[PDB]
Amino acid sequence: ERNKTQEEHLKEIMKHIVKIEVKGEEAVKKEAAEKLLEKVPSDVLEMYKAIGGKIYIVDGDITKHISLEALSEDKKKIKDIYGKDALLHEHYVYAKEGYEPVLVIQSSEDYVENTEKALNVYYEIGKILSRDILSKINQPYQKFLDVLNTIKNASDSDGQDLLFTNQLKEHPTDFSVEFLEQNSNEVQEVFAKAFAYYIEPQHRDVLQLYAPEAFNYMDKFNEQEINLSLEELKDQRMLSRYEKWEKIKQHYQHWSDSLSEEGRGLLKKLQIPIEPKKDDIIHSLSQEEKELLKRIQIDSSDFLSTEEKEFLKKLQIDIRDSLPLSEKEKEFLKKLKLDIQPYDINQRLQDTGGLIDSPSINLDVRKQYKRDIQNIDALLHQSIGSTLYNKIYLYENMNINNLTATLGADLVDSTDNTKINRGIFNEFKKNFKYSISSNYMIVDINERPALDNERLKWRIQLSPDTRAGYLENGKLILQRNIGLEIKDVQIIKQSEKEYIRIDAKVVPKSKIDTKIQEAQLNINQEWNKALGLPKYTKLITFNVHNRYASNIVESAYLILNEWKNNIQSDLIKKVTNYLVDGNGRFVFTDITLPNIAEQYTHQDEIYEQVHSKGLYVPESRSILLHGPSKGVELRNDSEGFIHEFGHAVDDYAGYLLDKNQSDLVTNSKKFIDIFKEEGSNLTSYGRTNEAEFFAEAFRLMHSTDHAERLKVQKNAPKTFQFINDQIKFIINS
Amino acid sequence: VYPYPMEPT
Repeated sequence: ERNKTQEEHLKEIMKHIVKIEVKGEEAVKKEAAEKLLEKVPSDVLEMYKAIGGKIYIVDGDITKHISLEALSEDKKKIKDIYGKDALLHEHYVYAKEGYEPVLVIQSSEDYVENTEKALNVYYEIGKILSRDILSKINQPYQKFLDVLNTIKNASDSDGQDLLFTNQLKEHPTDFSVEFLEQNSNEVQEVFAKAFAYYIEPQHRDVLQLYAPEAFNYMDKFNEQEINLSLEELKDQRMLSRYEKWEKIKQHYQHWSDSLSEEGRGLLKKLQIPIEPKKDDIIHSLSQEEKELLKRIQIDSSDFLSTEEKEFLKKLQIDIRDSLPLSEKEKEFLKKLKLDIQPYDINQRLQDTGGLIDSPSINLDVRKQYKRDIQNIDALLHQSIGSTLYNKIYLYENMNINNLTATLGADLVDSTDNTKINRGIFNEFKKNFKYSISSNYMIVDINERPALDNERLKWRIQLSPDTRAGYLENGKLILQRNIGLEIKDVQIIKQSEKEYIRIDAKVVPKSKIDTKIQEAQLNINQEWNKALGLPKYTKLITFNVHNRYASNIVESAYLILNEWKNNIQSDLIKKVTNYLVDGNGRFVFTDITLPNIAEQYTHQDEIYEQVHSKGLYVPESRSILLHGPSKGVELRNDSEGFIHEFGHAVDDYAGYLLDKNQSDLVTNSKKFIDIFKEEGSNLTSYGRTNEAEFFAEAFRLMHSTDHAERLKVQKNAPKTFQFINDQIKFIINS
Repeated sequence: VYPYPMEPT
């Protein structure tokens, strides 16, 4: 009842591109042409249509046709699917290239009994697919280069002995995107050829026999992926782009016409954050605060990013129209930091992962943000589902840093900033299975060019249920708390520049949350048994809310295996138990640290919050690890985590000392001296203070890279010996 | 609270 729509869809498109012009009562020859083109993936025909192509089923010497009247002696001599040279006016198929593509097929009685012709026809169709269609959306590409390479560098040469020419066979190294750059026709042939073998039922088995990797590709591509190709092709068409924009503009017409003034004011301040105003900041500053603002070398501290540094710095300039540093001021600045933040709603949601009630900001602003959010939530009430259309893809241009600053640091090739580093790419695609949107996604109806720092191009498949708001500029504002499943990640070329296309499908946030919850439950069964804790204890927690969601979860495991394989099993158990006894937690999250209870719950003042890659909270006996960022030159998260476990070791040892109080062993005079001496030998960060030095040192000593283990030994021996004492002390005592 | 700060975005 739904397959028939497909046959229905066929006849439709046929009506156009398929034009018969024969002698032998067309009713038959035509019937044959339908049975032949019926084997070809429906969407390839609509794509051919989209680019103005046409299929002509004529009689006799094919070159004896209007469309082929102009063919140049060179393009009059072809080569069949097998490489055998032929003469056009003697063959039965030909696909004319150009800004007015032509497919001419010689009307023959049988194409069934003749598995050879059919193969060739499909080969010229495949040639159309790769050369005339895919080429308009920059493909085949890297994904295909992969199938090609797998074929050659595979021990079984029979793969090559079927799809590659000798030109490809000889080529030494793998085929790089560069190769393809100046060999498009080469790849297109192979593509076309494999498409051919696949399409023609008889030669399909052969493909799957000697070139499985190829079969697979062409299989997946024709059974699904292709439809996305058609989608991208359409996105290139001006009229298609606008026909789409209109239907949607229409589906939300009432919603818009009825939208109030305030309504628009909200949608507006949600797209462009309000920066803090001097006349207010200055005005707010208490008498002493305002005064104290003059003895400050703002550039002194660190918790103030350059933007903030400069901003603050210009506050003096207005006050001057008149007549390191202490911690009382350090306090003053930790206070102003909060006040000089832009009022950025979506930002607020991302940072809190949706917990808009977090006491990580001053009550009044917390409230101001809640009011507006509860409102936008009310405004974005009408769902996208409509009778004006079915599947609807929306696009979003994203910055890799938003998901993982660490990989984002080496995403673009440093020699050619137009290419994407296959290395970081692979690592980035690795465990990216699901994503979550805690703030309002602002997507485009039709895909648009990106910004420089944006090398991520999302193609999202909305659910009819998904609510959204329409913007005049052709952008939709989706409702918060969306669930997204990653369906495909690949490298693509667009505008002589490489991008990572992410193909995602919207699903119920709960479905994703359940996965997170099931995982957190699983990870404890495992590490409770390893560490030997009570079967049902809650040690590790996944506080995952943002877009690189699944990853946070999959890296927690790996982080721990590292933690394990580098530190003494008995040190792990002794300290870990200490933590559990105090309800401690290993928190892996993607929301900024000042929004994790484990830290804010035990805060004195709010301005005393810390956001970083890692953090240890004695009061909660928990270790927090923020995944989306990049630790100050930490190779990876494993290290940062261990560094924190150092602060934990410091916290237990000190306790074992004088059990009557929670003091750090890193505070003992004996250590305050080792630090005063060797405390400048290891990482600069270690130079901060004893606790950080102890941890920095503790970390290097347990690095997966011994080169680093040696550094401590021959640079901070007095320390390397200290830490090792503390290790035995804890292990035994 | 003993951290290990990230790198300014």
